[PDB]
Amino acid sequence: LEKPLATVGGFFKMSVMTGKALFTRPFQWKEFVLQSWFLIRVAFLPTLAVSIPLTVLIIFTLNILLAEFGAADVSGAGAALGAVTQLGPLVTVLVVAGAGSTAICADLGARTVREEIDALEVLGIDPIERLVVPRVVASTFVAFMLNGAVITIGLVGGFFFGVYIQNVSAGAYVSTLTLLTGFPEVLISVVKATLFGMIAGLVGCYRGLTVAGGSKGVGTAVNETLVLCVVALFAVNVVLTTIGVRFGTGR
Amino acid sequence: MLLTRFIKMQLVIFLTLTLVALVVLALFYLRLPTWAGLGMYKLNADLPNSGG
Amino acid sequence: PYKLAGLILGLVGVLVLALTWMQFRGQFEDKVQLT
Amino acid sequence: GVQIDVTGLSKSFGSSKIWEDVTMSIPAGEVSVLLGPSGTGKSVFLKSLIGLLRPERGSIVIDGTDILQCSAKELYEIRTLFGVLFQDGALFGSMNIYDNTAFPLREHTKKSESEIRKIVMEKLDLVGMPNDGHKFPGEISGGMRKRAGLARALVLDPEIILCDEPDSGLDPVRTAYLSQLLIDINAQIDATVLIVTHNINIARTVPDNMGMLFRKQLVMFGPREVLLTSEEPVVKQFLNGRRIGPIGMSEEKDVPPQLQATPGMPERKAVARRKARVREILHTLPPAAQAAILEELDR
Amino acid sequence: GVQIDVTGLSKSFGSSKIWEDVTMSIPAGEVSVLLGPSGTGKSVFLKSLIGLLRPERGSIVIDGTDILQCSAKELYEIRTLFGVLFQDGALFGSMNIYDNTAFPLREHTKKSESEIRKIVMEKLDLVGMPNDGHKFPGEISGGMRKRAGLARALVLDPEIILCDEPDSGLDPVRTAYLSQLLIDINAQIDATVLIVTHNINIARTVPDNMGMLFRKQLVMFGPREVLLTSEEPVVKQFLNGRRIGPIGMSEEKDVPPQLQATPGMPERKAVARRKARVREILHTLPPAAQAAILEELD
Amino acid sequence: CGQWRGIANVPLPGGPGTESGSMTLYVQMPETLALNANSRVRVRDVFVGRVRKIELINWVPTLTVD
Amino acid sequence: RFLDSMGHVAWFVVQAIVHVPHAFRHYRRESLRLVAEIGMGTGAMAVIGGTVAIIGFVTLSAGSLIAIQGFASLGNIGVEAFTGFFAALANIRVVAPVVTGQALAATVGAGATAELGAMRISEEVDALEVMGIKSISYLVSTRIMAGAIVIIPLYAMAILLSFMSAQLVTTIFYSQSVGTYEHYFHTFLRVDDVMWSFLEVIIMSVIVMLNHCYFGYFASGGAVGVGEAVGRSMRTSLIAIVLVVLLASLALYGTDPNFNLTV
Repeated sequence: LEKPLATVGGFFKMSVMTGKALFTRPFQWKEFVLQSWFLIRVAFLPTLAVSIPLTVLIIFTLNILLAEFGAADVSGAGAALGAVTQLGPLVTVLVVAGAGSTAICADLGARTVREEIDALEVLGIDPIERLVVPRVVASTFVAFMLNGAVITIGLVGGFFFGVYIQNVSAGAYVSTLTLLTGFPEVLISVVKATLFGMIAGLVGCYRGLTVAGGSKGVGTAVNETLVLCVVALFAVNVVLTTIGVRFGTGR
Repeated sequence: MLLTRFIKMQLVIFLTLTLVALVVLALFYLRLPTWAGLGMYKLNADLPNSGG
Repeated sequence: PYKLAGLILGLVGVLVLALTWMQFRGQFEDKVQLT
Repeated sequence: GVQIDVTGLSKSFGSSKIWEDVTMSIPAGEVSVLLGPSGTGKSVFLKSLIGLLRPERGSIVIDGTDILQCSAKELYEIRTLFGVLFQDGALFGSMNIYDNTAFPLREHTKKSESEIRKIVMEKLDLVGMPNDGHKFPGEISGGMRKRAGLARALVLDPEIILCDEPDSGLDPVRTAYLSQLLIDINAQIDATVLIVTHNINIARTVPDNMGMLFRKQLVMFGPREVLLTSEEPVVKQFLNGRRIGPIGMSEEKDVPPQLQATPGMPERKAVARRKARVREILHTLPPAAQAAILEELDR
Repeated sequence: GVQIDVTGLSKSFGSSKIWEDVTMSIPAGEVSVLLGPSGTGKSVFLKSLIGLLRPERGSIVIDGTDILQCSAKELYEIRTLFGVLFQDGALFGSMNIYDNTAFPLREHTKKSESEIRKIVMEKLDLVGMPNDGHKFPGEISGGMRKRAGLARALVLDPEIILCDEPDSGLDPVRTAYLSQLLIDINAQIDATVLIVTHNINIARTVPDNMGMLFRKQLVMFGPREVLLTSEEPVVKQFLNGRRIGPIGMSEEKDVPPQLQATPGMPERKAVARRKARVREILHTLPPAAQAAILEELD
Repeated sequence: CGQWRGIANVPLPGGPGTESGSMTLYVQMPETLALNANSRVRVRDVFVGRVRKIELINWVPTLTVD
Repeated sequence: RFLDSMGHVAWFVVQAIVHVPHAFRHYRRESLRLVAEIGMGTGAMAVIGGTVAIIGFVTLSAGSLIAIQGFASLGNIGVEAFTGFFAALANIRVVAPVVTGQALAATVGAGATAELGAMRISEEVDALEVMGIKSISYLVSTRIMAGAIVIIPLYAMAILLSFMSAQLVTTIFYSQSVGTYEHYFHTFLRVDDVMWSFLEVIIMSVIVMLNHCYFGYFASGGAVGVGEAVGRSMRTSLIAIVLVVLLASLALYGTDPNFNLTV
């Protein structure tokens, strides 16, 4: 337990230094822009390719179960609810931990094994301010935007699939979207997305900066990065879901 | 070859976990004896209408 | 024989998609229409 | 070029110890060489002298300021006088060679763009890359990577230069070319070049001072003449590449005319002070070594 | 050992070419060394001689069977008389030294446990690791990795042995130890050893035959007596480590007595045959080279 | 922007009343009972149309029906 | 290019599939070692439980999410005794297969990709080919056999833990009666759905193992390239798992939804 606790303490110290550099030292616009575009290009097509079939599957299941129930006019309601409270944040979790967190960990491991971190350090430059801060800010920005896109695309795809396949009513869909969804749901979704992006960027950067070199160090680092991101984001999602449903729209 | 007695421990603990998980899922959660019809006899009934 | 196996895999994928679409639409089972 | 005084220095990774008690004094402007059997942790030692690692004990007094005690704020100026060449060169892949060289100039000094361009072109030409500045680190060979790393380490006018294995992944001809370039730069700048390598062609022609690490200890340090004429079993075995002696099969079980600067290059100043210190050690040296060194100095 | 006869070989990764035209005749039972500047693709050549890579043209005729074009079963039967020593050993970290050594003779031969243990222990004592058989590849240094890789490559009694940069990651002393072991190996089992390297201690003390690659071509191949007294600028420069010559700063611009076997070993039979071949060659050399070789032979 | 009434009141594509030849009628209701656009117009309880706009002119709700 | 790339992966999957009997009859010990490694993890992740612990945690999280959101919404509406049945139809259909697949992809697939990339870099594939041994049959087919053997216990544990988490969250945290939850769950759950979900998961695991072994077998670029291989393999695994579950659910319940409440 001593070694995992020490690694957790190191991660916490690195995140604290990252926050101090963010709020004290000048921001890096160039590196932020570059990392934002990189994270967008590495996790945009997989985002849609995972969101569209998943939302189609959920809409199909909901429509068939409601039609058997008999109350298929409320198909939009649940269609919105999950898509704002679970589908968006969870698709963001999967495609961010899989793509962006692993990419950041691999890139920083590549810089570490090539001694670019030490090359920065000998010139007096702190690696954290120059590299980690723009990467974390870019990760948060990308997660926010991708969550928004996931929710919108999922809703539109569910509408089109239901109407043009299962012969549900379009009016009963678009007029019941807001029945169980309001400002609390979109707010908790935004909070989830921002927290997920921040945590994923932090874990990716921390594991990338502590890579073991050798011949299997970067691969092991990326695998551990992905597993840690998945577990941490799922736990945070559970906690935030409980908090958000405490301030539910129906109550 | 192999048989390091550390892989064997992993194999036996995994087999025990597998058997426990399958038995618990089949008995207490899925009720396979009820789905198949173990310990149950068949009966019939005639209805003027199904009634749903 | 790479392009040969690529064509085989593409045909398998297209056939699987068509078969699951037909099963979803219930083309296999035959039903009669009443007015 | 400034002196380094390493005293009682020790290191350890986990319960295992890399080396210990490395008590040496690296002179000013004199190309020192540290060598030993592979696996003795010599790049660890080179990295410790600048602060990329933290030795467990000892002190590294550079210009009167202890490196192992000075806070990270002071180090920001301490490492102004260094220039470090890494094994692969450690260039930055996102920027070309020109930007890789101009990065310290764009980072520390406030010189105009024309001054940056002039200094970068001059230092790139000084290492034999006059028109090869628009290429990237991923598309250049290892030797050119070492050249560009040197050109990056030569712009801030360093007072110490640390080279990490300037022979790895290079055949003897290109290693000889790089050693000639290092002698040229020590003649032009007098920049206390220190080199870590187990190569011998480097260790017979380039250095002024040399020292050997063996069995997690420093067996001896000194000038070129005292070591190249030393009847110590470890040094006699390694410096000739022999097979019988202390050094074993693997880690589990354990004068040549020095290279001169090219014509048109100014006189080296490290040779004179090295010879004076050699005369002092000769006063301390054993009689056979005394006679050999006296014969050498009268050529 | 058996003789390899490379003819008109050529390799190219895309538009770029590794070499142009390599013609060898690697004599049976003799240690041969292929040299050259940095980035000349010597490891590609070492790979091609066992078929792990596919040269565009040329032929590599082992015995009488050109293995550059043969059925996969023919290749898998040919590679029983081979042995490769990779730069790091290429051991398997999931099993110890004993299993890594006994793997080839468990996958091919139908031997019992006792005989397998006997031959593996004998081959381990041969490479000087009598009691390092239960350790794992990650618990040993680079030199022990090369030792274990050799011991694994020797279990099938190969007629050819391949060695990829034995100097990589080794100081001159341990390289000298390894070269002595290679000579002793060629003396005992009489296996055609080939070594690719740029180390000069190896290039000037170990081999019986030497060849030089430069500018994507084979400048010359021959025995050590012929090459060490060569007037060719590239060969002389590289073998003496000079700085002035055709070889540039980087790729962009582009008679030692030999070492005998340990006392107690059987006579290395390659020495006599090398002497006979060089004596026959002697009538086609420049007069100074002829005089130097004649003096060396006595 | 100015006439934005929500995602329920936007005319949607597809379904009856959208194909070519569909006729447009105006229905002056007394009160719409909180009816939304894109609701079903039924003849003999058969979904055969769609209501497009529920604009209010001179304080009498007029529906556009396709 | 694109057609040639598809042909390359088609050749790889064909070669891996056809060599399964050879690995079964000649590489039993390697299969057992890989089964133990996959079931108990490797490296620094094997001290926390390995793949079993990760699968358990992620499935517990998913079941907790289902129970929490379902009970909240149904209590807000008022019909909150249906949560049990709802939870079942959320786990078997759309949540538990996909989530178990993604967690299995991450853990086992990334581990296999890293191992194969490390072997490719360390020239152990060349070492295998030198000894006249089928590299693909020795590595990829053995991995596929181990994954097919190991997927069923893993998914059984995942289903069991998801059900347990949903039940505990509903009947303890929200203090619903256990009797109503158990009645609705055991009444509106069909074992046919569970069996077809198991078949979906087996197919998905075979596809995931094929994809990850393909990305790990053809790695390049030194130790740096292994990380990019892992990232690309993970993206492909996500897409493949989601597509597989969607197609299987569309085929199974396209016409008969296998659910009845009203008359």
